[PDB]
Amino acid sequence: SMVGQLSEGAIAAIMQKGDTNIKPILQVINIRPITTGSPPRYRLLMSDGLNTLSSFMLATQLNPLVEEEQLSSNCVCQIHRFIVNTLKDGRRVVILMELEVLKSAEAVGVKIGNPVPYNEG
Amino acid sequence: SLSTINDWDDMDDF
Repeated sequence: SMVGQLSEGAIAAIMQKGDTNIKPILQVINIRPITTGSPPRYRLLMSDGLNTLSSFMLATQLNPLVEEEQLSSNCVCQIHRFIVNTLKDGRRVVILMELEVLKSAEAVGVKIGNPVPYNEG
Repeated sequence: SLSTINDWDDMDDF
């Protein structure tokens, strides 16, 4: 199945274990600029095939991937470096520092599988 | 909310 291409379970692992050694393969579902007012910042809704999670921000060094439309919704990418930070109220956020587009949005064409929003509380 | 850049970082926020 198409979801055989994605690292099922990696979103829960990122948010619960925080081991930055995994190099999960994820699908970009949506990309939205974050209000900045300056360098633009991009928020990503990501999927591991089981869950979606919108608490991803691109490092600014990766902005050209979005702006030159090499990283776009439906593409499949491998995360090679990320960090997790925890906010005062307990919410966790993921900063994507290095990644590789494995399959372009045009080659994938659709959201893979039926992922459901991650339950973070 | 995570819709503004300040939301992503509390310790830089005064």
